[PDB]
Amino acid sequence: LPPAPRYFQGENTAGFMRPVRFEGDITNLEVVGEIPKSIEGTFYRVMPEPHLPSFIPNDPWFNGDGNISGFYFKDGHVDLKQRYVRTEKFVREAEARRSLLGKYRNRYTDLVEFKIRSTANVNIVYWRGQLLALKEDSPPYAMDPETLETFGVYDFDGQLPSLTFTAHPKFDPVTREMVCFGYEAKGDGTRDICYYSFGPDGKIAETVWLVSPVCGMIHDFAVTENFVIFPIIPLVCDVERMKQGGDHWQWDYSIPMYIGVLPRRGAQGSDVKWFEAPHGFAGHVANAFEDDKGHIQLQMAYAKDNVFFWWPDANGKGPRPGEVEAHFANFVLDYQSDKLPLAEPTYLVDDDMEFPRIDDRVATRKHKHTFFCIFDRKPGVTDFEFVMPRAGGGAPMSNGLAHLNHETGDIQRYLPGPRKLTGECIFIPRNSEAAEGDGYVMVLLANYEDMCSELAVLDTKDLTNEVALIKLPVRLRPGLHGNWVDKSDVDGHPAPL
Amino acid sequence: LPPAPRYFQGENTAGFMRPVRFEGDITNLEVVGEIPKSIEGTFYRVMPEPHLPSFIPNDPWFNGDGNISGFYFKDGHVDLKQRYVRTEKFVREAEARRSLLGKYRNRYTDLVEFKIRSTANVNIVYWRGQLLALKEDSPPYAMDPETLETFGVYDFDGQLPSLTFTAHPKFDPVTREMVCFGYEAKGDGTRDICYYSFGPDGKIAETVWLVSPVCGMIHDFAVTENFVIFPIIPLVCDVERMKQGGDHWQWDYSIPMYIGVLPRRGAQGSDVKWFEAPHGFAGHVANAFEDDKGHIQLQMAYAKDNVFFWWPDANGKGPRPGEVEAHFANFVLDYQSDKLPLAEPTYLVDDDMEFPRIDDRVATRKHKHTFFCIFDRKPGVTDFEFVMPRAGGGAPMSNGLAHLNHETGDIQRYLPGPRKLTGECIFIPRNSEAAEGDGYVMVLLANYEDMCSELAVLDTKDLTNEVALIKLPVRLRPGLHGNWVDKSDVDGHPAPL
Ligand SMILES: [Cl-]
Ligand SMILES: [Cl-]
Ligand SMILES: [Fe+2]
Ligand SMILES: [Fe+2]
Repeated sequence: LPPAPRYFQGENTAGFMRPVRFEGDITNLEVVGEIPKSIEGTFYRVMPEPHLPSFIPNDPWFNGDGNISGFYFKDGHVDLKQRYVRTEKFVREAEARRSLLGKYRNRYTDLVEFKIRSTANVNIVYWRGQLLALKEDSPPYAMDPETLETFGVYDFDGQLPSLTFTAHPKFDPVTREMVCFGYEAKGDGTRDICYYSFGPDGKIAETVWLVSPVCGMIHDFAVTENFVIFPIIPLVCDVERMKQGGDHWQWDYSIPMYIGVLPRRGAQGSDVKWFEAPHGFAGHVANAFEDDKGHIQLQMAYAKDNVFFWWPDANGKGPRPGEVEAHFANFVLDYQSDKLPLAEPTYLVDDDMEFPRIDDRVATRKHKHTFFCIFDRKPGVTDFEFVMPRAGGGAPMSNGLAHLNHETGDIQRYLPGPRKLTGECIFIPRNSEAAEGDGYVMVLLANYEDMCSELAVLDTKDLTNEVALIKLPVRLRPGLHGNWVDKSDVDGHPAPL
Repeated sequence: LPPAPRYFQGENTAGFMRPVRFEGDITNLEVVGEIPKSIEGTFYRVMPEPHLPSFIPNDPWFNGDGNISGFYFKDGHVDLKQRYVRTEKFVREAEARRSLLGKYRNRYTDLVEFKIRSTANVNIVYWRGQLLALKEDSPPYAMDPETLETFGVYDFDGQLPSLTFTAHPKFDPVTREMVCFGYEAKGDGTRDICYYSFGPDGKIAETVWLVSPVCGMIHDFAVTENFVIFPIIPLVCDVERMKQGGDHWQWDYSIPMYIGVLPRRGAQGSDVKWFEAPHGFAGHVANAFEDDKGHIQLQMAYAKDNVFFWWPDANGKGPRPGEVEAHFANFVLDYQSDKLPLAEPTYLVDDDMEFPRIDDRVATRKHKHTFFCIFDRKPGVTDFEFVMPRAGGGAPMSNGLAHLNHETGDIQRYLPGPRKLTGECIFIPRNSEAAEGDGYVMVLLANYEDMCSELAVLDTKDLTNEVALIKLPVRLRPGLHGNWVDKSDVDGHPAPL
């Protein structure tokens, strides 16, 4: 077999990116300032964190074993519980004490045959008393919200119709449905999209099979009262390339950014309309809604080039690190229109941004608040001379949060400081009676000065000021998505506005 | 109640001394070099590590909750398990989410009444299939060697005759007895010493009550074939001072360093002879043995002033930090002599030293190898300009290990580097046929450059060279004592030579 390294090497595991790989508990975290005593619930987040050194040199960040953090809040006290998802990969590599899974989404490079290749490392959501650890090439892994025990690969009582489950399901705050899909839904390189939903009782509702015009990456999607929307990243899969040891994904400069629109209820596959947006990168969806005219307003991060630059086109053509900016775009779609080409979107702010969150009490409906990561290159905001040598590589950089009020157009910016970077934030309603976007924001900080992580608590009344700074004595590696589960919500999801 | 701080403050919890307070697992630790594949067993060590900020300002290092590390070795792979001892203090403070136990060994400063005040933070030994977590003011806490679960306070099947159990019991490699004592054995300020032993079947053998000439600290003791030896540190307890909120311990410049000698088997309390060594500090015992003439050779660290300078005399007189050196002393004692005063000891090396270990296969018998911590002020050995600002306070410093061959007088020195310090080492016999002092030495390093801990593996053939350096991504706070439990030893202790 290819030799197993016994320590981490390369930029993707250097400095703040060095795996810690700890599982367990740190109770009664140190707090500077004061955590509001009324906050009760759990912040769950997932990070890719390789458990064993890869036999693949410069293995991408996206290929690391999913490690779940829970921050349990009550009466102004907070405890950390941390545990790896027991994926097939994790368990078999732990048994062998060496890496066995090969390149990102390329089973032809694996040293043994895997049934499930999930690292379960992208999102961690709450559904019917379980956590679901998500990776878009796989079904979810079900976990205990209290102990972070892994129950195992989850098939929704045998109802899961798809080999794949999106990392970005939407929770309808009115119907209490989980709205889902999977792409490559019949295996590697398939153009099959399976759109499916679960009612609050756990019974499957929608199941529609449709066909993508290309085998393109559909990372995120949008849900409105009457439509589901599938934006396709112009990364394209060729299985014959994979069989020769090549990348699952390859940029295609020659195709539009396709945006599929399907009726949400009772549709057949042929009802999808593949609208054609100007060529670009489909970032994360903030939210979508139908306006008075019945037009879909799709608000999402949008770049004009390949954000995933490490997967360039067939001729190795693509941007360099830190070159590509994504902007907060609004696309207008009319399902009734027979005109497939779409106009350039309007932009809601100027900031280089990503990781948009809304008040999920208005998810699938008109929202007027968005919280998002920003990356400001303006001199002094980040001390790059100090941070870059300590940062390692492979992960996106955010040096603040912004709150956009969509009605007033007012923007507040949180800057943690010149030697700190942020992850994706969560929003917490102040209480069950709170107005949209009124309450608390939490975000994990990388402190390059201490080489420690911190959890910031902000009040939406003034996003510039930390109400509390929770000081971890370890690093939590830069991660991906996370969610708030409020103690006052019996089903784990907030009540509609 | 006195207010509970919500973050650590003061020098004793700054820099490398900042509590981490993690419990759980890090498997498959990163290794530079190669762990010898034949090493099979577990290195257990204990550190004081406050679980909650103290309401006592500048609480000494010795007062922190005991946290147990196990390093489990097999086939050149190593896993860390880490867990706090569930002392009465730990459990009640965890339930309250605040500190309740007050000053070191002063129950009159506690915010609630404790039955047991142990932090179980000084030593961690193996006895008849359990770990015993030791603190000289208390009985042991019994723990599971595999899971580090705490069973609870241990009374040896109801046989424990003493309120107190030394942190330095001796294991007779021939008789397989655990030889023990406790001082202040009938409560705070009592001069009662209880000498007691357990046979390998767990049955109590010796129990002798004797009387100390002063209520002095007896931290360590020595055992030979026919004698047990009690060196008294001139720190003295006055319970009336403690009732007013004063220190348990106060230096007395006016007394000798008493060295009690008692027949090991069948003695009465009145058989003890209190020899009087020149005034000084009784450090850790390397080992004691009877020579041809039946004279006790007692080899131990010995200083001429108060090493525990934070507990000065009645007028606040004593040394400053880093002023007092301890030296590797040999005392000669003849139980038959009626002459109480003892000559100044001979010194085996010139190094400022402590934490002596021998090959425990010759414990209580003639030894010819000692491994010990050294602190070398020779310019360049430690980069003090870099280290001191990052070190915090309250813990002793060691910047190397030395191996003394007692026959040849040859000394090898291990220097981890100018920005690293060491803990107490362990010795591992190469195999059951190995000569005395032949095998492996392990020692935990504090790396002030990375602010991480490392576990060094040395071969006794050349102590100057690391065979392996195990790289922890977290800090293990400077700790106290530790022990090797070899897989090849059914009772957890090595076979006699
Ligand atoms: Cl599990
Ligand atoms: Cl326990
Ligand atoms: Fe995502
Ligand atoms: Fe000791």
